[PDB]
Amino acid sequence: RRFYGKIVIKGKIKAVTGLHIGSQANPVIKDPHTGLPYIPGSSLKGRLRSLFEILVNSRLGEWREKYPSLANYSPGSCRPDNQENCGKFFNRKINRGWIHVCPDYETALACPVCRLFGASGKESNFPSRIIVRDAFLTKEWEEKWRAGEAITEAKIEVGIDRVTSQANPRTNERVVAGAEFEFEIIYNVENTTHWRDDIKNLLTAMALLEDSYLGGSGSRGYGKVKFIFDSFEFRPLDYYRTGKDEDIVSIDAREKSVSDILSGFDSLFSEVEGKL
Amino acid sequence: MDRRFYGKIVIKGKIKAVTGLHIGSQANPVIKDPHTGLPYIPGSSLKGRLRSLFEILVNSRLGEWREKYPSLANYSPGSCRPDNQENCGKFFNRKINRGWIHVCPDYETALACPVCRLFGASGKESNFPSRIIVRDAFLTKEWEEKWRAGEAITEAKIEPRTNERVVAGAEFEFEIIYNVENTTHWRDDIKNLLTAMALLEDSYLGGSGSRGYGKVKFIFDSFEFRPLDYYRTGKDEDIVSIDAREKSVSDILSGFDSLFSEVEGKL
Amino acid sequence: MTERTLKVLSPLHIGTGNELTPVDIYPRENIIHVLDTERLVNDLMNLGELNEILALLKNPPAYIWKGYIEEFHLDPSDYSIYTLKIHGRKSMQIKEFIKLNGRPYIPGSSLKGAIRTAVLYKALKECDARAVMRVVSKVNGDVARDIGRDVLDYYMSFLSRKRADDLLEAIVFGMEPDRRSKIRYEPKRDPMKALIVRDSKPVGRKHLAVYHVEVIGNPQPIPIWVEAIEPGAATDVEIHVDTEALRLNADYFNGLLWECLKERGEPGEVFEDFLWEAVDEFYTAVMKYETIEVQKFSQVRSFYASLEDHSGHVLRLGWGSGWLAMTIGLLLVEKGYKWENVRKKLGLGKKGSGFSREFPKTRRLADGMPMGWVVLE
Amino acid sequence: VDASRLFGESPDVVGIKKMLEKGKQWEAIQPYFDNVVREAKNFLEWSPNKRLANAVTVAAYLTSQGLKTNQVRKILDMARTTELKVKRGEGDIKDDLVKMRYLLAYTVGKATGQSKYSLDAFHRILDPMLEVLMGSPKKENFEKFYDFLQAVVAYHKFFGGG
RNA sequence: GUGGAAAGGCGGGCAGAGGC
RNA sequence: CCUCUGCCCGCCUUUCCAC
Ligand SMILES: [Zn+2]
Ligand SMILES: [Zn+2]
Repeated sequence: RRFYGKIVIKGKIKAVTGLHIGSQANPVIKDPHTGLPYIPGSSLKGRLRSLFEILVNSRLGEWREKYPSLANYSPGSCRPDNQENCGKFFNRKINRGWIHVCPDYETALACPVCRLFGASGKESNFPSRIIVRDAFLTKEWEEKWRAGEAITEAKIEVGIDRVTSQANPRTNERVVAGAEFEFEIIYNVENTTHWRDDIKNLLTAMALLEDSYLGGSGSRGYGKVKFIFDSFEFRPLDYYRTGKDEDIVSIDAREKSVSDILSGFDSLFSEVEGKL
Repeated sequence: MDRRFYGKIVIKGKIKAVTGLHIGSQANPVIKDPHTGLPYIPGSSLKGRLRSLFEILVNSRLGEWREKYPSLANYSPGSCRPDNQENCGKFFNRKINRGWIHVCPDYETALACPVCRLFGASGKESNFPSRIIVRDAFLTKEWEEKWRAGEAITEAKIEPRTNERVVAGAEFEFEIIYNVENTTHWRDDIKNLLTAMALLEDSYLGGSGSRGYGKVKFIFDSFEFRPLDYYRTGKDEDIVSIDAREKSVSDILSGFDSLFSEVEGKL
Repeated sequence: MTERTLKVLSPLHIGTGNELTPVDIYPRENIIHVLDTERLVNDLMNLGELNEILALLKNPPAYIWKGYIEEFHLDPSDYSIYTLKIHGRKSMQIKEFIKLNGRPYIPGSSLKGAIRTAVLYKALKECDARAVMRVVSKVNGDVARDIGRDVLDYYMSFLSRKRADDLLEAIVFGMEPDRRSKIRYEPKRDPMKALIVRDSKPVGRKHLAVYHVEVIGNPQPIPIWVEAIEPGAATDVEIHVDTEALRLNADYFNGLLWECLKERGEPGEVFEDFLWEAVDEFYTAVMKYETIEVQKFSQVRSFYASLEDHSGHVLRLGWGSGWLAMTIGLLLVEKGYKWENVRKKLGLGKKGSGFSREFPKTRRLADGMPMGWVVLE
Repeated sequence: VDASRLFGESPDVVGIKKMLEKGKQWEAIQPYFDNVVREAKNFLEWSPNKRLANAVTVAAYLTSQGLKTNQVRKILDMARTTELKVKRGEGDIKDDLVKMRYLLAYTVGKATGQSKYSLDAFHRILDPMLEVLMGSPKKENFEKFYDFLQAVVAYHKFFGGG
């Protein structure tokens, strides 16, 4: 479907405070062979999609011209009226929770949200344009697990009656703070008009996650994840056709998500703008 | 129904352990980072004692605030230890195992509770998410260097038993983030938050405390607003309300809306 | 009130369970010095070994093991206290004071445990006709406290590490539901969980000195070396009662102390006023009791007659406060034979039993001053 | 029972707990290992479970004696801070090993009275190994003591100490 | 011309109460 | 170093298939 190229973003997710992404004495999820923790791709994609739908919901007025089909929603959840595709923004009842998923391919081509994360509706659906891989540990932290150090902790938290001061403690496992991860996000350039927007929106939602939390408790301190990029390479359609290493590389080993979202958006991606 | 976003008021600063500081775990060790072996105040343990003191503040004032914050027509000041109901006319209406806590049972009751809109509610069916997030606060940079060079960061205090305590004078870094989800009531939620911190400077933090293990004292460095425009553009164009030599008993004091005139300028 | 400052009227030793071995000390003058072994040992390497690890473990004839640094080196000390007495032939173990950064402070757990003894004394004075109605609720053992007849006259025969005060703290502070015994303590039921005392500001190096505590009561007196805050040092401490924590617990407190507060008025309002009237009635009563015994040293009585006409609240702390000042047993003097069989039951003298001087024989006073007096106001 | 049930590796780890909770039987059976450990001046001369087997005999040689914990901890809570600086922090802990041997010399010079042969049981066995850390790295040849560090601590609680 | 497309294991919870 | 506490409450699949 008009495939042009794939933009790959590789960076290190870093846990400044102890990450906890559970399973159901409260385990963080683990590889069933190595036993080392990991961050899923369902759990990182959907935390970016979540924080960004709350972002668009506040801006259903300013964005009606840059994004068409955003004038059909009024900001809110369609939870009060148990009908899907009413006039609100959060309009698909998945099971009990209401999520913005656009109803139709020709509207989801014009939403800022459903164009990047995709949508499902009768009479076809829009496949996502990103692939959020699972974020395993880096090899420096395998080789601290090989070295015999800890890699998860067991934290004990208590709830307290405020009048009697009676304590009833519970324990959460969480990954040790400091653990470096390794992510990869593979955008799919299906249109060449909106590829800058979908990358600026993917970096907007990554900047929300650096002041929100990823996974677990977070309001009590479990998030505080930090994104550290390495390199963004755009793979052209001809590169696959031949397998010759002939692809643009935007190199930024030490940059934030706010130092790359607008500081270098046109200064680093200028060579990606050229080749389309 | 209708969760929005406008920005994130970020309160940074530095906690001063004026007296020795003991937040234990399981010869009675204070929790430390497993990686660096150094103590810290958890955000779980700081958000609780900020909520322990504020609910008791609201517990004594349930009559004269039900016109400013409605849905306090549900509550009469008390508890539910006398009779096992999860929800009656009493303020402490959460079983929470053997000790009761105040949690409104729904989104829209907690949307007008001044407590559960700030620290966050929980409920069967609909539930309300928290608006402050409290990171775990570690040691500062200059007390790393005192650990690098052999200055004591801990001490054993024989009480016949030993309560270990983080040695007094030590400082920790604490970051508090408030989520502006509705522009009409952000002023109260910043005032109700600093109200909860003024109570902590008179109460204690962790451990016994009635034997003097508390006297925690905040030292502010920066308020920052961070509007929605900041997330879209990486430029540092956000409001920086410096209060660097101010005290929590002076920011919330008259001197508040002089500090918070520039948050108005974005709305 | 907040920041209720104190002063110090006698030597005051808050122990930390640590002594200074003579390898830590070398007194060049009448002043003494605390050498830094970690820095001095690592500073005496440049001139060179395994000899330091052999000699310090050997502990030969102390003097030469600290004066051997004088050869081609000098001046490695930490705190440099003063001796303030006619002693120190090293042969001593200076007990050290509790310090947070090498700086002496008063711990708040030690000033609360002195108020708790004063408050426990006031509760057993006023509360046997009312002490049964406290244990009438969910205890069922007040009939034994009624048939004996003022729960003290039963507790002398009830007993007839050490958990001797287990029932008496469970009657005056915290009635539990049930146990394998009759009743037990519940920390959740206590008015003293509303009493907040905090660690004081640090005192200072200038007010700290070594002392020479002589034990009197035997024909051969023994000396103990110790360091203590000199009399005349004044620091500031803040004590307050959180009245909001009493209003929430008006139905949950079950003890004789709570039945001393409902008779002075509102029980969540007079607890701070009851608190100091308990202080100046335990500690003035132990102040007058020590004017009976004259076995000390003369000048000791001239200290006790001068403790009067002194404004503020007078109380004991520390290490030299004897068995009379740490214990209910000031009130257990008037029993006599009801406590005489029990004091041998508990035991006392060792190396059988002390007959006529069972409890009060030892007096630990520093330089002719009865040590451990701190006056709040 | 004297040098009959007790053998090299794991014969009497479970049966000697009742005998230590005796006087003349442990005064001669445990004296041979406390001399062989003195003859074990090379610390990493045991890659098998010989250390953990000798840890029971040394803790039985420390069972009938005192071994107060407040003198134990500071020597061994300094042994962790050396290890905490191994984790990409430092590579030369030469200046602290002189202070490490000084704390054991300060310990045997302070505990006077009925605790002489207790702390001299402590002073006997470790000084063959406390010379080894000076001319040796940390990534090997220290960590094997750090296992035998707590090996003697734990069984000493198991035979009835503390 | 892919047993596919869309789908945050999370919301709330002071390791504390007395113990010199 | 002693005395009570040592996980609760939920959703547990929803929706799309052009005769
Ligand atoms: Zn959409
Ligand atoms: Zn509420």
